[PDB]
Amino acid sequence: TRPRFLELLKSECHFFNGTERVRFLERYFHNQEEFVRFDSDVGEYRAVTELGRPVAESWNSQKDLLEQKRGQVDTYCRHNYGVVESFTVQRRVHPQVTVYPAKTQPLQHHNLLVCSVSGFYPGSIEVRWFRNGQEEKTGVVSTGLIHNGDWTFQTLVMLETVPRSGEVYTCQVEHPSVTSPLTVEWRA
Amino acid sequence: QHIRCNIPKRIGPSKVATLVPR
Amino acid sequence: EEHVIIQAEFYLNPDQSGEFMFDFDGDEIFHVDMAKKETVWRLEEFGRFASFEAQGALANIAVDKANLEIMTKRSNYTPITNVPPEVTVLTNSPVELREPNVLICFIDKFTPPVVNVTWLRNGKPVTTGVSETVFLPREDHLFRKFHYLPFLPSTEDVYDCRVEHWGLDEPLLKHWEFDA
Ligand SMILES: *[C@@H]1O[C@H](CO)[C@@H](O[C@@H]2O[C@H](CO)[C@@H](O)[C@H](O)[C@H]2NC(C)=O)[C@H](O)[C@H]1NC(C)=O
Ligand SMILES: *[C@@H]1O[C@H](CO)[C@@H](O[C@@H]2O[C@H](CO)[C@@H](O)[C@H](O)[C@H]2NC(C)=O)[C@H](O)[C@H]1NC(C)=O
Ligand SMILES: *[C@@H]1O[C@H](CO)[C@@H](O[C@@H]2O[C@H](CO)[C@@H](O)[C@H](O)[C@H]2NC(C)=O)[C@H](O)[C@H]1NC(C)=O
Repeated sequence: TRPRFLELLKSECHFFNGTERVRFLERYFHNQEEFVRFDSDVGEYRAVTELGRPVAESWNSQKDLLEQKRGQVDTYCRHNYGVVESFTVQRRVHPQVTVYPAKTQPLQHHNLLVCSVSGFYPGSIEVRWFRNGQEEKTGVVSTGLIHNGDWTFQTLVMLETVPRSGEVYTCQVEHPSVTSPLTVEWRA
Repeated sequence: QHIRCNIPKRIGPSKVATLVPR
Repeated sequence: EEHVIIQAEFYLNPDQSGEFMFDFDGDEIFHVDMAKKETVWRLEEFGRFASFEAQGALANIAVDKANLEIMTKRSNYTPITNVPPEVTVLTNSPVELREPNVLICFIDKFTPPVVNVTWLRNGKPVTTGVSETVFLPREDHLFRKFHYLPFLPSTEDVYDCRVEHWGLDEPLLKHWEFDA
């Protein structure tokens, strides 16, 4: 309808090796345009665009403000990591795995073997297809990693193949929730 | 057990709200 | 980076709408319901592991709105450019007849954070058990949003996620049908 005006604020805390290395960023946006920001690596505000120059100047002259911002990596970032660590960083949900035939064309018959991996967390995962014990790579297609928006992920890794009597297929799933690769076999 | 929030800085002292352009 | 926690808030005019939420590696930990001044955790169990004073988010929004007033003036009132969403509809897991599942409508890469979303079954609106998330952040500073609809798979039911955005020339619909 009418013209809209959007103001955005993001306070970011980036962690490397737990809280050993932490980086704080306070970023101000206007209509998708970041104009000014504080980066703990610099210790003061820096304009990102023309609009932010006068802002950076005014804020930077207030040392008491800069001191408080310089302490966020500790009293904000590390502090919050400590609080949510147990149910976020350490959260682990085993994946459910199923293998089933599918068609790349409702016309003919099944010529696609789908390895479905769902309900897992974190998102980091590895899926490999094996035919008669040998990894297959050229005919693999996937939906890629899919986020469900509810602290779970899923992915479909499909093998383009025409099953023949006697063949044995194997889907192998590697994920942080388990200390050994999970496998599901399918026999034609 | 308490999550803290980061507090943004006011760009100016103006406390005026104006109806955005049509 | 092994992990990232983002506190994201925004205010929009003339809609006068604002949101405050915490994101962890792309997922939402909680958001604040402005009107109720209550902390809404994404997963029920979280409220037993931590706490957040919702009152603080209201104070933050007040500042963000004040900054919007000033920056709208200093930027000579240049309006935000509409960016149309990309919609995807998929199920929570492989579908099986008569086995409870969930349809998910994933709206991504759009701005401003305003959209009309409707779940349609066989062409008729459905609201039974539908849920949704607030507007989630992206690294490119656009927005993401999820809509859910628990359903009972059948070869007799067709579904569509109808999405409306000011950057879209016409209502966008995504179809889904059981694969028999
Ligand atoms: C990874 O982070 C750890 C801290 O969590 C860094 O420090 C190590 O800390 C452990 C005990 O917490 C000590 O036993 C090690 O001696 C520390 N590292 C060393 C050899 O100084 C660790 O350095 C980080 N990893 C790297 C190499 O970046
Ligand atoms: C947006 O800012 C620009 C430049 O600051 C304005 O451009 C012209 O501004 C002069 C006065 O400085 C006016 O006399 C002209 O009518 C403006 N021309 C146009 C239409 O760009 C511009 O007016 C500002 N946007 C508006 C319409 O408020
Ligand atoms: C969501 O739907 C509402 C209601 O249909 C849209 O509001 C209407 O927008 C049209 C412009 O195409 C106006 O002519 C009407 O006057 C509006 N109705 C009223 C009174 O609000 C709204 O634009 C939609 N929002 C989005 C983001 O698509």
